[PDB]
Amino acid sequence: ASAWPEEKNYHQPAILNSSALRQIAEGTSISEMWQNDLQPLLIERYPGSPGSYAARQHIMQRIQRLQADWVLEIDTFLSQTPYGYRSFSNIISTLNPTAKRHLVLACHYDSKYFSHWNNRVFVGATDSAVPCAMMLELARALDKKLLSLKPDLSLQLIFFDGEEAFLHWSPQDSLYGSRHLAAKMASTPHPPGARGTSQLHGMDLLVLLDLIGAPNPTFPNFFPNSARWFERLQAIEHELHELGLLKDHSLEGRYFQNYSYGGVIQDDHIPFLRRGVPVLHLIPSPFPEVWHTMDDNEENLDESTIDNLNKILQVFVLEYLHL
Amino acid sequence: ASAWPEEKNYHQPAILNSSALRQIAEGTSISEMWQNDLQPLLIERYPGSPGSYAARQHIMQRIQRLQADWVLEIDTFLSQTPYGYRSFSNIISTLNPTAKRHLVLACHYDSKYFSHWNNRVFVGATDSAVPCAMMLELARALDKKLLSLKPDLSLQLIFFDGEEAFLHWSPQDSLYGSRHLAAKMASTPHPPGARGTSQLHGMDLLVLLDLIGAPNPTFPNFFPNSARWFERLQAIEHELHELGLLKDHSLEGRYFQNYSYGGVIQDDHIPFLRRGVPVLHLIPSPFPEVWHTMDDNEENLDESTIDNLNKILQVFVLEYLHL
Amino acid sequence: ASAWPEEKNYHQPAILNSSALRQIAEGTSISEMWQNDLQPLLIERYPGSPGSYAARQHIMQRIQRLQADWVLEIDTFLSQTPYGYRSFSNIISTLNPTAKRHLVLACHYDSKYFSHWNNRVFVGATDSAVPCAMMLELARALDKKLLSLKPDLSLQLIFFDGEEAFLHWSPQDSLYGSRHLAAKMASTPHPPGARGTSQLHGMDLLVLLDLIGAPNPTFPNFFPNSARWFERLQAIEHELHELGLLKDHSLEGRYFQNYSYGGVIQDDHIPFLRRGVPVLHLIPSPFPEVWHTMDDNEENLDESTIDNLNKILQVFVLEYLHL
Amino acid sequence: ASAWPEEKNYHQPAILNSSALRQIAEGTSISEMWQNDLQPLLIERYPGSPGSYAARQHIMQRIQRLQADWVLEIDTFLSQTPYGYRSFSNIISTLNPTAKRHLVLACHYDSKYFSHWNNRVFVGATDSAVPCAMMLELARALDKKLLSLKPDLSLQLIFFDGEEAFLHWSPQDSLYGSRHLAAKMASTPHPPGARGTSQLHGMDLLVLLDLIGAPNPTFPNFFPNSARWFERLQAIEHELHELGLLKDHSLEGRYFQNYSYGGVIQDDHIPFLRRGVPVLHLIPSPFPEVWHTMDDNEENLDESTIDNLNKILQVFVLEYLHL
Amino acid sequence: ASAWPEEKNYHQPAILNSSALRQIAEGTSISEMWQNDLQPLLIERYPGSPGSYAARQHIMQRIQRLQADWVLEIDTFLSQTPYGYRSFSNIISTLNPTAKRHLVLACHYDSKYFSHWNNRVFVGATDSAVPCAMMLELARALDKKLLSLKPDLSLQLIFFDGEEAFLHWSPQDSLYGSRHLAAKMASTPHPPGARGTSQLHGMDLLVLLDLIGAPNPTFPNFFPNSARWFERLQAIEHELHELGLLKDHSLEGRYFQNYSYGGVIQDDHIPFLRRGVPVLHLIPSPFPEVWHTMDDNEENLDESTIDNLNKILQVFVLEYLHL
Amino acid sequence: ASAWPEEKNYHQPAILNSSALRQIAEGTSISEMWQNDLQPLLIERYPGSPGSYAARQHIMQRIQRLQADWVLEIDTFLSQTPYGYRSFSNIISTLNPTAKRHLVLACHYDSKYFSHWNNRVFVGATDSAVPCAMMLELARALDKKLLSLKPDLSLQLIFFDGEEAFLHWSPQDSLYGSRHLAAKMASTPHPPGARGTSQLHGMDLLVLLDLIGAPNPTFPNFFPNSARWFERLQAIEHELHELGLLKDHSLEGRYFQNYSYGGVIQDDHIPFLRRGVPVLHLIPSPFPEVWHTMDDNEENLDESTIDNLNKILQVFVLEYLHL
Ligand SMILES: Nc1no[n+]([O-])c1C(=O)NCCc1c[nH]cn1
Ligand SMILES: Nc1no[n+]([O-])c1C(=O)NCCc1c[nH]cn1
Ligand SMILES: Nc1no[n+]([O-])c1C(=O)NCCc1c[nH]cn1
Ligand SMILES: Nc1no[n+]([O-])c1C(=O)NCCc1c[nH]cn1
Ligand SMILES: Nc1no[n+]([O-])c1C(=O)NCCc1c[nH]cn1
Ligand SMILES: Nc1no[n+]([O-])c1C(=O)NCCc1c[nH]cn1
Ligand SMILES: [Zn+2]
Ligand SMILES: [Zn+2]
Ligand SMILES: [Zn+2]
Ligand SMILES: [Zn+2]
Ligand SMILES: [Zn+2]
Ligand SMILES: [Zn+2]
Repeated sequence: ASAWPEEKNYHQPAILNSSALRQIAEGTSISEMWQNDLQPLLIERYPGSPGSYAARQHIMQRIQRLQADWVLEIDTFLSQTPYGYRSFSNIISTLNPTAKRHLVLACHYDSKYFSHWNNRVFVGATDSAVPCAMMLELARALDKKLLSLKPDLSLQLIFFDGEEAFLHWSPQDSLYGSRHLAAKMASTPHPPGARGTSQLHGMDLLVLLDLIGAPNPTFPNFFPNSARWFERLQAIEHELHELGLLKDHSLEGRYFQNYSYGGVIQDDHIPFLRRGVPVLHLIPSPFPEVWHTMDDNEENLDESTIDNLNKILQVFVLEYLHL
Repeated sequence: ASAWPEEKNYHQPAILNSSALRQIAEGTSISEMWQNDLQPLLIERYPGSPGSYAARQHIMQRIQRLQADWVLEIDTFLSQTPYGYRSFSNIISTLNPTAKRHLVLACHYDSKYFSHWNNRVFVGATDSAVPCAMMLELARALDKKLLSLKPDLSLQLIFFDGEEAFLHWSPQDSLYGSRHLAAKMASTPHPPGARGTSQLHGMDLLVLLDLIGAPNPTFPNFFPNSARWFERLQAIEHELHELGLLKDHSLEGRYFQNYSYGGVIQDDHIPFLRRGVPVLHLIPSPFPEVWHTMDDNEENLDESTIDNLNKILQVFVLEYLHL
Repeated sequence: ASAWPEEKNYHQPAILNSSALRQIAEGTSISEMWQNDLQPLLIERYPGSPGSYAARQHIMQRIQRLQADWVLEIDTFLSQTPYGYRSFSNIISTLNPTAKRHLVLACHYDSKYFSHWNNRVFVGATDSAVPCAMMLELARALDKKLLSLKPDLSLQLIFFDGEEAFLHWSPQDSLYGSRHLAAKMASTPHPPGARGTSQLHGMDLLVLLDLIGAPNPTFPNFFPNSARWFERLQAIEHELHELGLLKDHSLEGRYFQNYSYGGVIQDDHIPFLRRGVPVLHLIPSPFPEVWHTMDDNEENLDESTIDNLNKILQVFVLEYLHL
Repeated sequence: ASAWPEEKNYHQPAILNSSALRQIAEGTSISEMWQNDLQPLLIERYPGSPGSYAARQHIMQRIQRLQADWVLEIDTFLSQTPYGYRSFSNIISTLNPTAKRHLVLACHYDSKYFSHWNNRVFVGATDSAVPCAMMLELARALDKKLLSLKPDLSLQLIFFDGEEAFLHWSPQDSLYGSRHLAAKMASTPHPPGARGTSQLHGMDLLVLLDLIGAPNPTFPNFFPNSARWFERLQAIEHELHELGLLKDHSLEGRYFQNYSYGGVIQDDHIPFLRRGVPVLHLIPSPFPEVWHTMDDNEENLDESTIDNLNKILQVFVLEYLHL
Repeated sequence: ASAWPEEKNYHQPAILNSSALRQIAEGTSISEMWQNDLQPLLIERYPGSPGSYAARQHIMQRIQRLQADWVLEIDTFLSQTPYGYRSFSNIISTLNPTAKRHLVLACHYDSKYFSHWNNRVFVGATDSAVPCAMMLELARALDKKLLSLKPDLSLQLIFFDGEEAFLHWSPQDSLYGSRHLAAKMASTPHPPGARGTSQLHGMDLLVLLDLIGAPNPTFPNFFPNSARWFERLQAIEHELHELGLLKDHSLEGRYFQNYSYGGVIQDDHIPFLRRGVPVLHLIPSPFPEVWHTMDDNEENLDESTIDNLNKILQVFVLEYLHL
Repeated sequence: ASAWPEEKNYHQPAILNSSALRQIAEGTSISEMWQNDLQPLLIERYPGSPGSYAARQHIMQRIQRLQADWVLEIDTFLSQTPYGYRSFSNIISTLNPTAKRHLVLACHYDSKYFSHWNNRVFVGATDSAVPCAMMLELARALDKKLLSLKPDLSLQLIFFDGEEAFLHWSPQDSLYGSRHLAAKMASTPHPPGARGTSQLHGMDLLVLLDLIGAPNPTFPNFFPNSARWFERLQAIEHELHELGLLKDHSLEGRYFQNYSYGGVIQDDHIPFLRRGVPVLHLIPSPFPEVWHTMDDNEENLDESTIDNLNKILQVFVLEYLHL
């Protein structure tokens, strides 16, 4: 076989040190994200709606304005759903695509479909507009540090379409945009010209964000193939706490508790899991109280904890990429 | 699509108030149930046995003697099992079947098959004769309040046959009566003449009872699509406690702890789950100590906690139906 | 097992004799059928269309006007299709349903869906309005002889809905009304109270008619489990020829040639085949020239050969039922 | 739905007339094809071999030298086989890809893998190097007539890789390059921006060539969804015969006999069939005598009948495209 | 891979010559077989019956009395059927099992189960007691010639149990003894110690006999992977005819007509086919007139054609083994 | 059905008493095991490697030197994997195989395959060489007590091959040696001559050991069909603690906590679970810190806790067998 597609089982982080942490924390503006990155996404955006187009556009526009050589690829495809065949459009933003190994961050940008009620619309603030914004802010706050990319490894952002079901959650009505990109990736030579290494083999770890934005989340540690990376999150959250770099945060209310989760949760990682991609599944258990109700809006987001998680994740990424 | 089959995502309860609670509690006789409803069911009743006929008869007889317009329907069908094709008979008791939306309570009335041992027979007192009786007592205690039904919503009772395996638990040997009614329902126009709304779309929530009757149960909160309804149970159990309306009950031993359950349990809800029916799964974890042994009899039932749960469930129902 | 559900492997016909043949032939009016039974069905009648309702009504109305105790049952159900869940309605007309054994005749009354072209509509005259009419005329011509039913065996007519695909022929888009009645039957005790005999076990033979009405058909002999019954058709066609009871008919152009067919054809019999129901599949090979074009209309039907087949089938039925 | 993806059920040919036939026949050089198009392909070319690269290159080179705006696309992908994951490369040559409707010709360019025997190699002259060449010659002979394309319909050539099994014929070891392009096509918006029309909907008819080059072939008529197009082939073969435009040809030995084929043959059309693409399957029954032996070489090809079929197919194409 | 498991694609026969044919024909006694080999098998012998034991015993006893080093192996196993799990017992008789390559002859020795009718029992003379006897006589007539085995190739006899369905033909109720030996073989190192060659790889060709014993059979040529071997049968039948070595035989009624069979027949070869074992399927099309009726007895066998086929098959075997 | 294959639902232990415990504890030498049983297994031993042969040999050699009538059976088979078909070899050591009921202990002796890194090899000390040794020591320490076997019940050891995936964990790449022995067992008459009792029916309980050897394990209680047996382990661990028979052990750090595990873990028990075999799954949750890294070696094993578990398991076995 090829030498490099093992490089990840042994990859270790460049732990940052207090001077570094203080700057990463300095370099994220929850307020900037909240008005520049997230408020434009708090619209109805089910697949095929005009809001899917708006959101797609907004995401690329806010990436393009950055300096790093982000290579965007809209992957409009078709797939079968209750109401017939329909058009979806995953958004993929990659740095150094030539490269063999990528750390991937991901969420879904579609919003579940709901019939208007009481003249209220479902905009899906935790599920999953915040995660979209968190990934945009991360691309910004770290634009400079991420210029340094031109260890052959880099960063990819995936914003899946069609995470949600049109009707009722089932394996056949769900994960439209993930089930499709898993397969396409699984079947693409990587690097170009290989003859045994697919594009998953370059997927070092899939950090999937989902249902984030409520207060007092608890994130379980879901899979052992990635639990060492979960512990970094705990550590990163601890040190960021003892430096006074977090807001309204308590160690008695940490976000990353070493509580293991035997059971399963269906989500855009399965298509990549079952094919043995290592996964960090940053979805909370229990889900936000407002889950799948019209009350999942901006008013019920907690600024402080989106800010704390932003700071943690950005460190985790610089630490994974050695930056 | 049709307007009404969303009515349940937004349905909220008519919380009862202390004068109301005191009467619901006054209006259940654990002793009446135990001699009139449950003792006749503590017989061997595997599918096709004479005890299946006895139990079927007993259930209808005890319903018919009530005043509300309970419409009974025995749904004798056939399905394949290890030992060949066999005859099963789900029992379905419905109020206002014309109506579009139903809250459904359910258990299984078959008893697992066991070869007599030491001249002892398996009668399955927790699994699941008690749940049968709990649903009969609920129909009685609330007969009057349930006359008021002639918000288009009502109550259905399902007593599945063939929950248990004949040989060894497997997806192919199990859930005979549920796998069959799920499908039949899924394919029945509701309301009559519709052209897109099946009979599940009228299944507002499936409250499935199973393995109840032992002391000191703990019921986990299994699915988020129904966790708000689980919290009502906690609340209802709390208020009923602080009013002195419970027996031998301790808040340090509540039955409904906010302990989440990642993994899965196979049971008559799966056929209705996988098709996206919201489920409250009132089965305890851990299972009774006597589970699937000849020691699951009447002597090892705890009167007090069947009484406490009876009282809680009846409130939950009046609260769900606004009565 | 039960004794009787073998009765069919050994069932033999009461061959009719020239005086009898001459009367059956006397007793069918191709002209009556063509104006009373078939012309009302030459309308667009895809599932859910108003023409499905018209056709459904017309079929029952023309049965009800007969004397025999035809027991009609409309079996409106729901099932999943490309464009979503939809409503279908099989029509079932039975004589002596109490009885254990039935010879079943069947076709499909839906018409394939097509977008109007050149202001032309698909009415599906061979596929399958003629077979519908042929089964109505058979019920009429033999009304008297079929009064004699009150060997426990009788006659059933099935007119399936949703034979055709909405989009493109596939196992998932096809046979909506057959796949559903096969299963329901397979799971229904027969006789009522049995405990091992489904309702297929009473399905002695399924004579399925399809794509009939063109000139010069050739019907292959498809399955050995029913080839003895195919030979009766040949014989019945021969004797009816040598008696001068056929029109524009030639033995060098017989309809039932002992030409075997190795391959397979998908059609409403599969759901009943794969469950081991014996099948006579009266569909021609090759299909009419006009198959699935707007040219499959009334002008391109051949009166003479619909008349010849009508006469043959009616004999076959009286011969199978001993009448 | 969209109007145009029905355009094919009603599409009819522009029959050519004797002056036209004489020129198409004049315009094909069996000798040119045999030295310029086919002899370079009579090499071992299993997937991944150097001969796969040679053949791939040769095919594109011989297309590029033409005048029409052939748009080539090599679709290197990966898929699982007995011996592991491996790299395949379908070749796709399209004219007017912008357009909505395409008539597609196709064969496979891989050669079955065989361990050298007696110092002999399998080069697969009928299976399927000849069909490759026949499609190249067709692109040449008709280059001029095919310039006229800039009824929105055009022509596509597909040369699948991995038709053959590596080990033993099975659904899991076969059709690597077809099973993959069917799916990718099925999921691609066509035209770009559509939201219900895949790229199959533009696949008007799939004319698949395979196992051609032996003498005295007989081609059955496999599917009714395309039998009208098979009859054109018969007609085209007849008229070309009665004009003296064929060599060593006899009507008592026609190639296209109205002999129907009930059973099935597995081949690159299945992936496109099961998804309802209309298919003309030009594979003979029986297969060449030399099938899958080292004797399937150039010495055992019959020039005359490759020439006759070349002439017929080219007419069929001009007739389908109205040229 | 290993060199030898290709040896069969290129294996060719040692055609016998008139002096040889005359002796093979001299050396078979239809009368001996009919009283010594077949009459003991004309008993009810469904799986688990006492007749299965009788037949099993009879088969081994009649082999053991021979001189060649026949190594018998009864492969009693269990598998699931309608009426539950049941015990089957394939019989396997092998010469030179150490060896890598085997020509395999096979039939099934179970008889379909039928409830006695008119005090008549199903003994399955063509289906398949005759084929059993034909394989025993072949072992005898050629005992001497088959001593010569101690080209590493030899002969195996398989008599499957449970070919027939207990209830109704289906993929789940059928081929119990074949589906099981296919798998076991597929997973057994051959030769012992190999690490890639299963025991199928030593299965050079599977000659499966079934439904033989009626007059005027016609055997189609089913698969091209074995059609060269079918032609040997034609040839062998021709030469044996023109030598006056056949009885009541006519070339206008040959048994092996070059009539191809597109469709499929389910039978003990499928388990070995789908895994790419080359198959000669000696079952007639059409099936005997008496197929699956109580009339499939000894009185309706035709001595002459069992004798003619015996002679042909024995030649085919000596010709395949070079003896 | 047969009487005895229920004997296990009611089987209860012969609890040992302090004099007995002290001797079992006296009779295990962690030091002997560690040099005689385990150190020879700390080699690279993926399937087909020379180390698989070494380990296979070592296991049998160390059994054969014992006195009890251990009947060894190497079950070399073949099965499909990413890189092709490959050869595996389960090791099975049985006492009193004639007998109907067996308590089975098991682990896997293969080691996951890894490409050498930093000149380091994966030897899989917890996963699962220690469990191998623990089962050998158990056979030794109890050799004498296990002579007493000549309640028809005995002990079986299974050392599966191919537990691990070659590439990435999936249902298709995993459990090669278990998926194969489950099936073979499921289909073997037991006792020999039975006709309904497979060899699973003699599998009283499957105690599967895996990932053992690290400090401070926590073993959850996975299935209720075996939770009574898990409680024995707790009890046995408690009493062994309060007798001073354990080392470096704390009740605040017990190994068997009554912590239930809702979710699932894939492992050699599934093939036997899904077929309803009762399972005690002694794998810890969480997995060792060194899981699937080169750091899972001998240096990071904790002598004390392997010793404590050895002592506990040996008691559990004598207690299950009444010795
Ligand atoms: N349980 C569920 N019942 O319904 N759903 O959807 C469920 C679910 O688990 N969804 C996955 C998590 C999620 C939802 N939205 C975003 N992520
Ligand atoms: N685990 C199991 N192993 O076996 N079974 O049955 C199991 C099981 O989970 N059954 C479902 C719960 C139940 C049993 N009786 C009523 N409800
Ligand atoms: N081939 C086909 N390709 O498309 N279809 O539908 C096909 C087909 O075989 N249909 C079954 C026969 C039939 C059609 N209409 C009524 N009976
Ligand atoms: N039967 C077969 N047994 O093996 N195979 O491959 C078979 C087969 O049918 N292959 C499909 C036709 C073909 C072969 N080469 C090109 N086209
Ligand atoms: N068609 C059938 N319908 O029912 N069956 O069994 C059928 C069948 O094809 N059986 C296979 C051939 C056979 C039967 N007996 C021995 N060989
Ligand atoms: N999760 C996993 N992700 O990858 N694997 O293998 C996983 C796993 O669960 N393996 C089963 C436990 C095991 C491993 N080695 C021995 N037992
Ligand atoms: Zn959501
Ligand atoms: Zn139970
Ligand atoms: Zn049609
Ligand atoms: Zn080929
Ligand atoms: Zn048979
Ligand atoms: Zn492992």
